[PDB]
Amino acid sequence: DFLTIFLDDDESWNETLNMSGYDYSGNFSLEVSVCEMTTVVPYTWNVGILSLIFLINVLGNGLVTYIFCKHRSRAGAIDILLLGICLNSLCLSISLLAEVLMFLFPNIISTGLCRLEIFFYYLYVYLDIFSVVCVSLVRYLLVAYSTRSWPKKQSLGWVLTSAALLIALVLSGDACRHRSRVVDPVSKQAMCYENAGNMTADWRLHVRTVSVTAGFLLPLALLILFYALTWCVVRRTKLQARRKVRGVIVAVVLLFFVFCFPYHVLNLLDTLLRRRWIRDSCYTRGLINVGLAVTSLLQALYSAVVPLIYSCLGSLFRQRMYGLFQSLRQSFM
Amino acid sequence: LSAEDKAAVERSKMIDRNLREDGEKAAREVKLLLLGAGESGKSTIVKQMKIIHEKTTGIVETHFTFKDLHFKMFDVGGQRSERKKWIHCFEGVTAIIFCVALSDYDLVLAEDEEMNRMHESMKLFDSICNNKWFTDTSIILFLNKKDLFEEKIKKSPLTICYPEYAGSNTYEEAAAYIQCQFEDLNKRKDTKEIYTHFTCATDTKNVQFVFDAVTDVIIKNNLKDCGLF
Amino acid sequence: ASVATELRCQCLQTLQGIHPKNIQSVNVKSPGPHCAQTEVIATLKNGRKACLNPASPIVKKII
Amino acid sequence: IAQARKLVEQLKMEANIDRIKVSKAAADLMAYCEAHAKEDPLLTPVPASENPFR
Amino acid sequence: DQLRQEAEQLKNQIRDARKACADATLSQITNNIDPVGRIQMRTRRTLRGHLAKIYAMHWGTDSRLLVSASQDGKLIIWDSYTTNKVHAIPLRSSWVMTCAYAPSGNYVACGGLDNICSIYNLKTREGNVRVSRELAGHTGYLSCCRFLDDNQIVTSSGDTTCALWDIETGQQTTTFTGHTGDVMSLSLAPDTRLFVSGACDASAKLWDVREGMCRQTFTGHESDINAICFFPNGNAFATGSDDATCRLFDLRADQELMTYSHDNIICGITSVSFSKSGRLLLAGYDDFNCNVWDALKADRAGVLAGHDNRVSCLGVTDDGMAVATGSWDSFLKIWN
Repeated sequence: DFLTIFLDDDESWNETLNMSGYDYSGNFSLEVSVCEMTTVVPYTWNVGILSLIFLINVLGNGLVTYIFCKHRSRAGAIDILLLGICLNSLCLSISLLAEVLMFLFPNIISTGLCRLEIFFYYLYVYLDIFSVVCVSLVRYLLVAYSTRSWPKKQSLGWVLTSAALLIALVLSGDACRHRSRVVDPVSKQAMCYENAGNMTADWRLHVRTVSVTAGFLLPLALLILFYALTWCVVRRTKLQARRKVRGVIVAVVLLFFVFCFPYHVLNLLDTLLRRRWIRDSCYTRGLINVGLAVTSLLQALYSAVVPLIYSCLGSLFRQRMYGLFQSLRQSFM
Repeated sequence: LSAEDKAAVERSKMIDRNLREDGEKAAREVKLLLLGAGESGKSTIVKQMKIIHEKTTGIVETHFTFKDLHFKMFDVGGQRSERKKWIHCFEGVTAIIFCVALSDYDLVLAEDEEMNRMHESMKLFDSICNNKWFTDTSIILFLNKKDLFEEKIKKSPLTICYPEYAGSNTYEEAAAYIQCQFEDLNKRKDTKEIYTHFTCATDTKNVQFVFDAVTDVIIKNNLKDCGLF
Repeated sequence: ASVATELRCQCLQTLQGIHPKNIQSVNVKSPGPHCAQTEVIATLKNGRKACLNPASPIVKKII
Repeated sequence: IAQARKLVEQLKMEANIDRIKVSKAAADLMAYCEAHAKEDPLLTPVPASENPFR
Repeated sequence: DQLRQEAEQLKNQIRDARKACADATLSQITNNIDPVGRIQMRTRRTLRGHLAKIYAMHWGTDSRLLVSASQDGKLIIWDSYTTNKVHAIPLRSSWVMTCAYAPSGNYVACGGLDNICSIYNLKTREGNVRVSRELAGHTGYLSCCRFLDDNQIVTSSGDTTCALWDIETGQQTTTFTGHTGDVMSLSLAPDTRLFVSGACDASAKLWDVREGMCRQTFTGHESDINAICFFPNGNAFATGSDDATCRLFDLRADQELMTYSHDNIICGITSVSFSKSGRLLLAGYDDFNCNVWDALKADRAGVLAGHDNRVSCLGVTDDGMAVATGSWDSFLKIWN
């Protein structure tokens, strides 16, 4: 693929330069151009942190689904949605697999394995983002049309979780359709990377644009709208728990924003670098390089604990878990 | 997987779906429990609600509809047995419609051992409000007979009841004092709400108040079910 | 997963002034997903490495 | 105060009863609990095959 | 006048002829016999379909058929060998606290805060359950009702009186009076010629169906008696109260025999039943559990946890195969 021949300044310069003089400019010094040996995150740290992230995710999802399984009789649409979010450990397991195996077995690198590793990761990231908007919509419907009975139906929960899964699957399938196996050109080691051929630079803005507009901004706007309506309805009542439901709405929206914004800002901050809008330097690329890994790990961490902190904010779930702890301490000890 | 056992599972599913359909129809009704003293105005409240829909003692149900909402109101006055043995039956009622007659701060009970009727009503209110079965149930307090109150609030001073009182023998600052005295008996003031209203013989302003309170109660129940919180 | 891995072009700036006999060594890479255009890395002297002009009419002309 | 007279008559009717010793009663209880021990599928568990609710 | 002084003297006479008769104690005897060990039971079936707290339950005369009443206006008749709902009957008043199954297979009784005992015909000529009778005459809530036959039924209510009815004519054939508090529980002798009633004044009375006069009065509890059951022999009975303790009384000795109580239990007893042989005593509790006691030694031989609100009704089959427990969560569990 790449080749070169040392000129050696011999009788034949390997390019016929002795017979050509041309001209030379004045004395020039420094002006470093070639960039190499840039500080990047070690590949072992990513898998190491993701392993314990997966452990936390599976522990929380199991704890939530056990309590759902106990009190299955009196369950509403929101419980169904929260259980639907729990199909994430099964999506993260298939992504940690084919990557741990791929890390211990360098030869099992394949184009069909990179896409399987990235599709499940995208699905795991995107499922809860769209399953939370449905929770907000149900919460609005259960406060607006409070005297009716259809907002409390479980079929609504099943339909909404099916729609959320459909949207997440479509987004992941669109975003994963160009991963492939690429040989690195400074170390000649195979890896997974986007390979669109000649135009494998516009198929890095399309994925990023779809991720930011249809994965961050639209869910944020829908969440804000469906919670502002709920507050504007519940503000006019005389309930004592009026300042207790503001600290849940604000907490949920702020947590989503805080944990999902840095990854998207440190993608524009890199697209600008690729398009020559920020002065390029060796130190610049190397701050973004670790920032991308840190922010992606942050997003995965947030997506791993959505059901646990969504259920712990409620009082019924806290009562159930307190009773479970009492039963666990009374026996087994 | 038999022949005679097939018309024993389809029948069970018939019954199960009929029960499911009947169980969600009874969840759209508002069930209220009426309580009051020996004579506070419960009968006049029942008359005011204008029942529309639909030895032998005990429960006296009363069904009515206001702005597409069915209320069933259970009055327990014919049950003179012990209260602790059946008061836990009404553990899931929407609200309580405790009634107190304002013009009772001068008289005494017919049992004739000289206690104030208002004090006895307060004792019953604080014995019902602070109960194990009713820890989140909202209370709708009616203070009837405000027309008769502005007959005895002039000649008779309040000092007969609540001797510590800061004067001002008029209608205002005396009905508010009674309202505050009744609402001070709440031991869960940060979780449980009390909706007070002076009713007298007002017309179509009592069922509206009950509707306005049960709307908030239903919204609170839905909030608790949702996960908000 | 591996979503922080990026491959970028090595040469920050293109410098002219091709000096005969002031070149210790040369090296030529190839186009690919990492960088679209070809980039040449040459050690003028000692360990310092500079990039010649990617312009074909002069550099690739002799290549 | 006829209620007191009724209570007195009831107490007399109760007091006119005959009583047997506690030892004999305990012996009878033991005899009944022993003579029927094998036929109790709780005191003496029965196999699931026998159990309709297997 | 002073005839009340004649009382508390005949009471002293009874107490005098209640101590010389106590030669030994049931605890002293039954020392040589080995303990039953550890009774481990498994919940074979779970019946669901109610939408509110379950307040009563009765077993079919042979087996396999069970009736349950809940505070949602539904009386449900299940077949227990499967989880099939044989019948569902809607009630006119949703505040019911008792139910019964006739010892013939075709009748059902219900009652509650409406002071009416409703008798339903199960197997009619058209297949739809119809209210066969509505017995009225009580001035308090109905607490218990038991079928003496297909034509007679004994009811106990909060009026502080019991009544022996006549279903065909719907009139009180006999009235049993003497209790000073609400009659909370009632049990029938195996021969249907005597029955015991446990009331809210911490007392129990042994009546006589044919005559209609009280014969013996048993005291010893501290709080209200909520449940009562008869020994299979028919010469003893057991009661449960709010003192978080059960007790065993003897008809012939006219005395208390043993007290089934233990620490870490303060809740109170709602139900009580006996095993077929009469060696186990099952008792439901307000602490969400159900305990099995060795009746001959008063050692807790097992626990039947698995409910989460309360245990209000509890019954044992005629053959003794299974034990049915209802809870305040619309759940019945059948243990074996």
